[PDB]
Amino acid sequence: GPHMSDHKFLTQAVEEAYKGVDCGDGGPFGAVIVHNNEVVASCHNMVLKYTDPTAHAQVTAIREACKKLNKIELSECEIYASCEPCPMCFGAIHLSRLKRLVYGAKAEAAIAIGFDDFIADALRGTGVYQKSSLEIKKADGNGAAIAEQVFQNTKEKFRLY
Amino acid sequence: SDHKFLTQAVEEAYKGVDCGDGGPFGAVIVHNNEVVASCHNMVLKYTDPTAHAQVTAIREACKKLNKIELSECEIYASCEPCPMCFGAIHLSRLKRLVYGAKAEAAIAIGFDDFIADALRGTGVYQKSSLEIKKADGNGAAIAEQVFQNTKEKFRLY
Ligand SMILES: Nc1nc2c(ncn2[C@@H]2O[C@H](CO)[C@@H](O)[C@H]2O)c(=O)[nH]1
Ligand SMILES: Nc1nc2c(ncn2[C@@H]2O[C@H](CO)[C@@H](O)[C@H]2O)c(=O)[nH]1
Ligand SMILES: [Zn+2]
Ligand SMILES: [Zn+2]
Repeated sequence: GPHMSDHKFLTQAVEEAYKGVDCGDGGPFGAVIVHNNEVVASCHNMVLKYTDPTAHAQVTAIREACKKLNKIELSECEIYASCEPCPMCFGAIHLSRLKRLVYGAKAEAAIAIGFDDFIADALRGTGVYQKSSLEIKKADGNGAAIAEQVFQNTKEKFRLY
Repeated sequence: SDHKFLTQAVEEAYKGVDCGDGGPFGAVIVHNNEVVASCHNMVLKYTDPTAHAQVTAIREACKKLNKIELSECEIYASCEPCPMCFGAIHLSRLKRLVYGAKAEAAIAIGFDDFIADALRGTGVYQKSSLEIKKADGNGAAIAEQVFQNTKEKFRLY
């Protein structure tokens, strides 16, 4: 059920992170968008491949899912992010109308290997103007440990962008 | 020079509304008074809810200059950038933002109450360093007028 599906899709997002950093497409971040347990898009960060600083894993997955589904609203879909989404990605998640976000690692795990200290107030509940009502789940247990370890494991395979 | 490029971003907003590409928003990225990108919202054309004017402009500028950072460049936005767009402006390292209309002008004709704390100075976890100018006088009047003039010329998203 939900738990098994959640763990499977977060694991897919983590594997995308490893795949993308391995082939030089971008940093170690993956995202999977699912429609009633059917995968619509499975993507990783493409900033280096695309020369596009907006091509984070989550944005790339939204772009792909919307193109595939022929609609700009992903209201029947959920997104699994290997790492907590940044302010841009969390904004994109809002604009796409995704109904639920599950993420694996806290942003601090990426910041620990040198990524920008760039965290979404609306995800953490700390804004004045931007407020979220999106359903948000932070992974726990085995899936969370596997997600957090990505950054220490991939430190030397890529250069920070 | 600020009025010229703000006015070009507003012209883009009108053109994109007129051809059905997206909503009434445009953005212009410049390097030392040379236009590097001139775009409008492409959400409807591209079937892409991330294709706001500012994101589109960033993608096109990064392609034109063949690099992922625009630290020598400034962005002119016909309307206050949203949390997504202002985050993209942060990631692209643009050094200055000039924007025409406050978000309230767009909210007034039906867009989401969807405002970037970091732009307004109320971020906790997100703190901006880039220089931000809200237009005044004629530039503000032109930019606010977009929303009254385009009111029912496009589909909301
Ligand atoms: N979750 C995620 N974070 C990214 C990505 N690319 C860069 N980062 C950075 O990693 C940190 C944690 O999200 C922030 O500085 C992000 O901007 C991406 O594709 N996905
Ligand atoms: N500045 C700007 N706002 C947009 C655009 N598309 C939709 N909006 C919405 O307009 C409001 C003010 O930025 C927010 O709800 C935005 O999400 C765009 O392309 N540019
Ligand atoms: Zn991001
Ligand atoms: Zn925007």
